Amino acid sequence: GIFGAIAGFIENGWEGMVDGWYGFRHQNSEGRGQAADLKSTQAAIDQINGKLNRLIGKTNEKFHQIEKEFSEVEGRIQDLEKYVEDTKIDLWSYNAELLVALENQHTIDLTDSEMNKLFEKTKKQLRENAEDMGNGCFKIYHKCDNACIGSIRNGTYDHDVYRDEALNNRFQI
Amino acid sequence: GIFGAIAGFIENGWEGMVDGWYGFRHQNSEGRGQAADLKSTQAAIDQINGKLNRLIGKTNEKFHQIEKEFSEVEGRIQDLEKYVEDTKIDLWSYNAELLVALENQHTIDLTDSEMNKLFEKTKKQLRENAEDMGNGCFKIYHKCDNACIGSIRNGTYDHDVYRDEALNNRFQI
Amino acid sequence: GIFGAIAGFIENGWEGMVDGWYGFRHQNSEGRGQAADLKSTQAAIDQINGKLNRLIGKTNEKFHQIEKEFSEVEGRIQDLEKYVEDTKIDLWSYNAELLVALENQHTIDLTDSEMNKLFEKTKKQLRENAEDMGNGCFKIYHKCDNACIGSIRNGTYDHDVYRDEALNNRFQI
Amino acid sequence: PGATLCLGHHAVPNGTIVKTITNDQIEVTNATELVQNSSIGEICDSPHQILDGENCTLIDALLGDPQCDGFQNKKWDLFVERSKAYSNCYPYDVPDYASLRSLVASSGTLEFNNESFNWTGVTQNGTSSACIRRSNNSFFSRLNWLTHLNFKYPALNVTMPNNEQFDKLYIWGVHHPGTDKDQIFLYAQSSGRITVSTKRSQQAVIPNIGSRPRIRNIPSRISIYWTIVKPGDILLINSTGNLIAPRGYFKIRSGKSSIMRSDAPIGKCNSECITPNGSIPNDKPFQNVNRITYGACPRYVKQSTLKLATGMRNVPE
Amino acid sequence: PGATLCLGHHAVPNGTIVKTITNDQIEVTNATELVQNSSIGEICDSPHQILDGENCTLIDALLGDPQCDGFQNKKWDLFVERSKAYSNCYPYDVPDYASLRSLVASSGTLEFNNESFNWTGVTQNGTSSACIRRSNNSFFSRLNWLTHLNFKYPALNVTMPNNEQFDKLYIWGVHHPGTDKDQIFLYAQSSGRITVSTKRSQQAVIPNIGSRPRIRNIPSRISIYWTIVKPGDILLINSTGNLIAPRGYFKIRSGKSSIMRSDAPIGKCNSECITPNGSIPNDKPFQNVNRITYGACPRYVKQSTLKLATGMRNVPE
Amino acid sequence: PGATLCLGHHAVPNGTIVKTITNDQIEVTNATELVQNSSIGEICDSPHQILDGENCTLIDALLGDPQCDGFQNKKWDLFVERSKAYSNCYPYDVPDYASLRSLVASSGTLEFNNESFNWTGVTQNGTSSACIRRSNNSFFSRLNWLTHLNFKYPALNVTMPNNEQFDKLYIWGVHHPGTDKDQIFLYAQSSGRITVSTKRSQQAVIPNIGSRPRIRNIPSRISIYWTIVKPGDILLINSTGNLIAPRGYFKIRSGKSSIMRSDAPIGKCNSECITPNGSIPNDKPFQNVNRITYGACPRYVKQSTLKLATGMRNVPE
Ligand SMILES: *[C@@H]1O[C@H](CO)[C@@H](O[C@@H]2O[C@H](CO)[C@@H](O[C@@H]3O[C@H](CO)[C@@H](O)[C@H](O)[C@@H]3O)[C@H](O)[C@H]2NC(C)=O)[C@H](O)[C@H]1NC(C)=O
Ligand SMILES: *[C@@H]1O[C@H](CO)[C@@H](O[C@@H]2O[C@H](CO)[C@@H](O[C@@H]3O[C@H](CO)[C@@H](O)[C@H](O)[C@@H]3O)[C@H](O)[C@H]2NC(C)=O)[C@H](O)[C@H]1NC(C)=O
Ligand SMILES: *[C@@H]1O[C@H](CO)[C@@H](O[C@@H]2O[C@H](CO)[C@@H](O[C@@H]3O[C@H](CO)[C@@H](O)[C@H](O)[C@@H]3O)[C@H](O)[C@H]2NC(C)=O)[C@H](O)[C@H]1NC(C)=O
Ligand SMILES: *[C@@H]1O[C@H](CO)[C@@H](O[C@@H]2O[C@H](CO)[C@@H](O)[C@H](O)[C@H]2NC(C)=O)[C@H](O)[C@H]1NC(C)=O
Ligand SMILES: *[C@@H]1O[C@H](CO)[C@@H](O[C@@H]2O[C@H](CO)[C@@H](O)[C@H](O)[C@H]2NC(C)=O)[C@H](O)[C@H]1NC(C)=O
Ligand SMILES: *[C@@H]1O[C@H](CO)[C@@H](O[C@@H]2O[C@H](CO)[C@@H](O)[C@H](O)[C@H]2NC(C)=O)[C@H](O)[C@H]1NC(C)=O
Ligand SMILES: *[C@@H]1O[C@H](CO)[C@@H](O)[C@H](O)[C@H]1NC(C)=O
Ligand SMILES: *[C@@H]1O[C@H](CO)[C@@H](O)[C@H](O)[C@H]1NC(C)=O
Ligand SMILES: *[C@@H]1O[C@H](CO)[C@@H](O)[C@H](O)[C@H]1NC(C)=O
Ligand SMILES: *[C@@H]1O[C@H](CO)[C@@H](O)[C@H](O)[C@H]1NC(C)=O
Ligand SMILES: *[C@@H]1O[C@H](CO)[C@@H](O)[C@H](O)[C@H]1NC(C)=O
Ligand SMILES: *[C@@H]1O[C@H](CO)[C@@H](O)[C@H](O)[C@H]1NC(C)=O
Ligand SMILES: *[C@@H]1O[C@H](CO)[C@@H](O)[C@H](O)[C@H]1NC(C)=O
Ligand SMILES: *[C@@H]1O[C@H](CO)[C@@H](O)[C@H](O)[C@H]1NC(C)=O
Ligand SMILES: *[C@@H]1O[C@H](CO)[C@@H](O)[C@H](O)[C@H]1NC(C)=O
Ligand SMILES: *[C@@H]1O[C@H](CO)[C@@H](O)[C@H](O)[C@H]1NC(C)=O
Ligand SMILES: *[C@@H]1O[C@H](CO)[C@@H](O)[C@H](O)[C@H]1NC(C)=O
Ligand SMILES: *[C@@H]1O[C@H](CO)[C@@H](O)[C@H](O)[C@H]1NC(C)=O
Repeated sequence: GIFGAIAGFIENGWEGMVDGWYGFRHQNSEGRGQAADLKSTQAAIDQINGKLNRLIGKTNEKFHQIEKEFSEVEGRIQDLEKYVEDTKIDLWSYNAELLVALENQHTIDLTDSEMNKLFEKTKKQLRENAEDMGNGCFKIYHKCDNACIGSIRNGTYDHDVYRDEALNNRFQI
Repeated sequence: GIFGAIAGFIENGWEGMVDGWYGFRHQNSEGRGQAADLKSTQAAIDQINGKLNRLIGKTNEKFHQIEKEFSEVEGRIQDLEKYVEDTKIDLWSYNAELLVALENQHTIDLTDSEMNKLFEKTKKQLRENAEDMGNGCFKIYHKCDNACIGSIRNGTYDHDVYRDEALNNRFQI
Repeated sequence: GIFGAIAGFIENGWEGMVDGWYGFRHQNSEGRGQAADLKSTQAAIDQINGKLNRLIGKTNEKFHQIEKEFSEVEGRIQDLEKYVEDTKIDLWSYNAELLVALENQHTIDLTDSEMNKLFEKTKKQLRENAEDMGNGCFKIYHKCDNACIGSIRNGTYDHDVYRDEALNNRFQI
Repeated sequence: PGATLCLGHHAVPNGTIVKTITNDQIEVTNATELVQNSSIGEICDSPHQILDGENCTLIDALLGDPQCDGFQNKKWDLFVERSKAYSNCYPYDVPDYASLRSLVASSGTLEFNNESFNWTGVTQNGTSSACIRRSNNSFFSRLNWLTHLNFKYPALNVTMPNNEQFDKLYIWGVHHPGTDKDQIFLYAQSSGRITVSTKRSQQAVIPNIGSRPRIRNIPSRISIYWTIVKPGDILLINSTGNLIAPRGYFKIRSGKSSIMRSDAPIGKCNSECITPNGSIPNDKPFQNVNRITYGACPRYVKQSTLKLATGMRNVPE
Repeated sequence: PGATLCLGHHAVPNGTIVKTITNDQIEVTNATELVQNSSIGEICDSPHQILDGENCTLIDALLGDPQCDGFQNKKWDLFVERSKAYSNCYPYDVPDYASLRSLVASSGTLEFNNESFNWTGVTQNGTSSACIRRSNNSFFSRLNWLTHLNFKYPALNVTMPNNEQFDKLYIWGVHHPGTDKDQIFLYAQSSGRITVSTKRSQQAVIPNIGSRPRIRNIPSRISIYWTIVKPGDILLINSTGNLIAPRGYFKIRSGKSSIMRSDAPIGKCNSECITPNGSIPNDKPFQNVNRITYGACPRYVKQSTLKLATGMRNVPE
Repeated sequence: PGATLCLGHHAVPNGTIVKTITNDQIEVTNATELVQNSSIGEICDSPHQILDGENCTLIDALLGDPQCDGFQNKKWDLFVERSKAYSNCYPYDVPDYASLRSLVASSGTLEFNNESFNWTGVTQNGTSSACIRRSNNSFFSRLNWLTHLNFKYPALNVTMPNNEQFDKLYIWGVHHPGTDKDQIFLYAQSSGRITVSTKRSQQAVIPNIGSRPRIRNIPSRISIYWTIVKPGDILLINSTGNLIAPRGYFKIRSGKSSIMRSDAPIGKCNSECITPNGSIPNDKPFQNVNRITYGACPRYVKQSTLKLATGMRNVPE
């Protein structure tokens, strides 16, 4: 939420992208296609797995404790045993509630962040050859076939190769 | 703070904007004016109300507990009753202190975020027709009367209509 | 991490920058050089010192409490004294663990933020006279001697002075 | 020509300072207080059932001190004990007083059922000038002071089965006369002895003859004991003197009842959260009014104020 | 012509609702449950050493109620007491029963070492029809009922030094006969008295003759006491009647042992975390199965569910 | 031509690994330790008032064991009890020893005021070879061993009003002789009895004659009791033998005092936080030195180290 990509300038997600969490859809003279981006996907997954590693399979051993159920009325000492336990449980229940709310806000934000980083990286790569359409899409102002699109996805696109063509198209009248 | 708009590249707030939290000021050939942006304002308010919903009107019922004031010296059991209560109060006081510090940092950041999102949205909308002056303002390189400014605020501005005019003005010598 | 500058689009840090946390390296017709940016450095330091002020030198006084070691087996009351203390220690150990994990994530993010803010500020300052090379560097499309570079660092660069020269170089064929 | 379009945010002339993770004083446009710091100074009589002890402690209302006769069989969610309270019957003590007070407080009722114990052989209904009811010598309403009959006190062996489906709470006592002369005058023998048993318990008490510092001119004492009897179990009382006999049992319940020490007046008003200082609003999550509370209450903390930002950073012109 | 390149993220048709700091219901692509809410309903016999008390409470196994003879000298990590348990020996009580139960539970062993006390002058091995072992009148296995010998009960003054390098736990008792007739018949004198001392302690008990409500037709009682003797210290027993003598000592250890009340069957399975409802998986950090636990367990909380997002916000087409 | 301007951040060749929400090992440029893990091994004598018990426990200094005479009337913030401590007076026990120790520790003073009790009829100042002071038979300094006078011990009925504006703490005891011969020799009658009462309390004790395992050749014992007397109240002592009489009262205060068991030497230094291991610096918020602390101390946690990042992520060349 905090970067404003997911549920933001990206109108919605793609249910048909089943091999990654972030990716690219293109249209060019050869067709229209989709490819997952592995690095952004892995970055988000690794961070979420980091949270899980802290929370799952990490329990604490306790042995003999105090009694917590009572068959006879006793007064002062039993009042204290009950109060100690009730106090403990409320503090742990608070910790658990807060942990989940904080972690979840952060998970939504970090996943939004990874979407934003990939968008920004792509934008810089394209230099003067494309314009940001405001919805996560770039209009690319030159012929850009499948190999060309692939070079952008693979981070090997050479903006200089297309710059003359793109500037001519962009700054036309 | 973390996005760097509020108390950042936006020099200061506007005390004269009383009908929203974020908005637009313009100058054009017809005058100078101000309009609140409702969507960004509501987004910030809704998130803060979300925090309030978690904190306000949500108290826990407790009934018979332990005694917490004592008229006679007793030793061991009373030491334990006092220590249990002191321990509880310090843990709750810690939770309360941390909650406020964390929430407040986050509220400052989310409000900064909403300012930044509205700025970014506007920037993209203007495409090649305006330049970022670095202080939250755009220099718009074409005649842009009240209806024109209104179209930008309302998200219906058609950059193509003005592009020839703007490029001629921008890339002049 | 969340802005994607440090350990992100900035490939690595500079061990040779020993007079600040953020800064500028340039190359021009007079040589190549480095200068720390004081304001961004101070902003990061001040925030970290804010955390330290909350944590260091702020301990709580406690006096007579309960016993916590025992030389004889006693049963019920001693079980309760031990359980109260064990409960307390686990809750404080949890608070300490969480505090460090949360603060550290946030410290990494705020320092990433300050790097990003300085990059964005510089980018806006340069207007149409430079292009973002995607790795934290700007290609500046005009002669920019030491005084010129210094004006950018000092926030006094006048983009209008160089604009004709830069546009001619940028939009060449 | 062209135009300029500037993005911005509001500010106020009257911002509020809050604390954050990185700064102890940062001004925001608005905030709200999370610590309730005041009471209206009265304990609202709604929505919890309040019982004002007035001059009577719960234990005095239990035993049946004459000035507490109005309390018979009453119930409460919160029994309020006043600092002005005082006893005006036969002087007594209760070993583990705090526990009897607590269990009765938590049970939340003074409902009492009389039972017909067989006290053949002794004189019942002993009275004292230290315990006046309606201008006459009297005694605790719920207790039966047994004395010799015709200068004999035969060994009592009295039984009372619990054939109910609920538990019974029995309150009884042992009299410690101030002199041997008194012991003989009351019980017709030099040494009394009391054993109260069930199938799962036994309480044996030896009277202690001797002077204590006089209370309202009385050097003797009564020590109060209690016994809970489950369904299917049986109360057995064995005494050869000095027994202060129960007249029946109290019902013992479970639920949300308690007791609080406070001198705040009871008001005709409605408030969920009670403290000894008075009722407090419960909208805020925390409070620094009192660590003692009853009902749906904010949690007690040490801070006098905690301000939650409800607006952005305030950056005035 | 040219091309379009759009950046995007996945979505699912079946998102899950989670809570955050700013919204109580936001849909994400996936989440995982952090509260364990179920048990398989059996207490797995591994990896902790389980001892099923069956018909015997720990105290009955300690004293040596005949039906608990199978428990002699056994050890446990977790002793499991069943609600069906019952005593079938001489009726007894234990002042501070909860403490004796706890210290024995925590010690985790019933290892018993016999010792040769010098009971010259009295008759040993008293038996009762209220405590049948192998169809004959018997008694607690670990206790020695002493009675008169030739109508005399000489004052006992018996010593037992701890010359070991470990502590000794002694269990002993006082008999309260139901009548004077019984007192005389057993102990040949009207009043018994018991003092058990060490260098650092003394426990003096006066027998209380009198009828209690009959248990399995028995109006008398035995009260059970315990004494710990350190190395270099000495057990001293002084009695003139009514002593229920120890036959030796229990070893007392320290470690991870405990006791739990549960009616869940023991299963042949392996689970680290035990609750009275049965063993529970311990992968999740929290659980709402029971506040009573033993082993490496999730922490008990009040919530029935807490969903941790494991995916981004879900924004369907 | 033109120019290049690159933005960047520093790095160090010696980064430190910290934990975060999403990664258990990430390197930053600098960090600081939040867990204090060491002590200098001495308890600094400043700024709290330290009283080193040396050979004396607090209770021995209270009663007035001869080797503890130097402690008379002293005050402390922290009384330090040494493991080497030992008693060298008449052997005694204190029922609820831990409570007497605690209340005296918390009061923080041994200030004692003598009072002139009326012991007409008996012999005062009884001494013992088990309690040597200045090479002569003596007794606890604060206690008065009463014995027969001319082979009579008349029933004592002695009063002492508290007409002060502060509470009085009385320490007294009961002597348990080892034989009937001793009982008669000391008290001139077979059975003693002690009742100590106020308006709001009564403590009745029956002496127990009999041998205990000898301590420093002594088979008898004294049991120590205490009584607090409020202003307007009165101490009443009734005895027919075996009374170990108080000589006056201790003042009882409230404040920040305590007691700690430690063998760490006292040093001439200044440190706010004390643990049994020695004083520890209190700059860090947490510590793993000891769960036992006194003063302004870091909070005890289980972790041995918690590193707080004080720099950005370290990304070396
Ligand atoms: C043991 O000593 C106590 C303390 O002296 C004796 O108690 C005192 O007994 C006297 C004489 O009966 C009481 O005097 C009365 O005082 C009241 C009220 O002030 C007055 O109205 C009467 O006219 C009478 O003078 C006195 O109150 C009482 N003092 C206390 C503290 O209780 C006690 O009698 C002695 N025990 C024996 C068995 O002798
Ligand atoms: C004091 O009172 C109690 C209560 O009445 C007396 O105990 C009762 O004694 C009778 C007569 O021995 C017992 O009767 C027996 O009952 C059993 C089982 O129901 C039956 O099998 C025998 O044939 C016999 O009838 C009765 O159980 C018993 N009641 C209780 C509650 O224990 C007690 O004897 C009296 N004490 C003295 C010293 O007289
Ligand atoms: C009941 O039994 C105990 C234990 O046997 C008796 O106590 C013992 O009494 C003897 C004889 O007086 C003590 O002997 C003395 O030992 C000391 C130190 O070792 C020595 O210096 C003397 O010369 C003398 O021999 C022995 O210490 C003592 N043992 C214990 C454990 O206290 C006790 O006397 C018996 N009670 C009665 C009333 O007979
Ligand atoms: C509670 O006890 C006080 C004190 O005895 C009672 O106040 C007395 O009331 C009578 C009748 O009005 C006056 O004559 C006395 O002067 C009062 N005594 C004092 C010392 O103030 C009060 O009535 C009792 N309250 C109830 C409701 O029983
Ligand atoms: C635990 O006690 C119960 C109750 O006495 C025992 O169950 C009895 O078993 C015998 C033999 O099969 C039956 O004849 C009885 O009918 C049962 N009694 C009842 C009331 O069910 C059981 O055997 C005991 N368990 C162990 C292992 O000793
Ligand atoms: C504390 O007690 C010990 C043990 O009695 C005392 O140490 C003795 O000191 C004397 C005099 O120097 C020596 O002759 C003994 O050999 C010591 N005994 C032992 C066993 O070491 C010590 O003096 C006492 N401390 C104080 C200050 O009273
Ligand atoms: C600021 O002042 C106005 C006018 O009195 C007031 O209504 C408003 O609540 C104030 N803001 C706060 C909450 O500080
Ligand atoms: C300040 O915030 C609180 C809580 O959101 C709100 O009730 C109040 O109206 C606010 N004041 C203003 C002037 O917005
Ligand atoms: C005892 O007093 C009560 C209460 O006034 C009365 O009802 C009862 O008749 C009296 N019993 C006897 C035997 O005097
Ligand atoms: C409530 O009463 C307590 C106890 O007397 C006192 O400490 C506190 O100041 C009171 N608080 C308020 C807000 O009246
Ligand atoms: C969504 O549905 C699929 C198909 O049944 C299932 O495999 C997947 O786990 C579901 N996602 C979740 C975890 O809700
Ligand atoms: C949902 O998340 C959990 C934890 O990461 C994982 O085990 C499970 O496979 C996830 N489901 C899907 C469909 O990704
Ligand atoms: C007492 O009974 C035990 C257990 O059967 C037996 O071993 C021992 O010989 C008996 N002792 C005497 C003196 O009868
Ligand atoms: C476990 O048993 C407790 C106590 O009887 C009961 O409250 C709870 O419902 C049970 N929980 C489960 C998951 O079976
Ligand atoms: C890194 O090394 C230098 C030189 O020894 C040292 O001064 C500095 O403190 C080190 N950084 C840290 C704190 O690890
Ligand atoms: C590491 O951080 C701490 C706390 O800010 C500081 O005292 C120390 O000087 C730092 N070291 C360096 C080399 O910056
Ligand atoms: C008792 O001993 C004390 C302390 O030495 C002394 O002052 C006092 O005179 C003695 N009293 C009597 C009556 O012997
Ligand atoms: C302090 O003493 C305790 C208790 O003996 C011991 O466990 C611990 O190791 C000591 N800690 C330090 C840092 O000396």
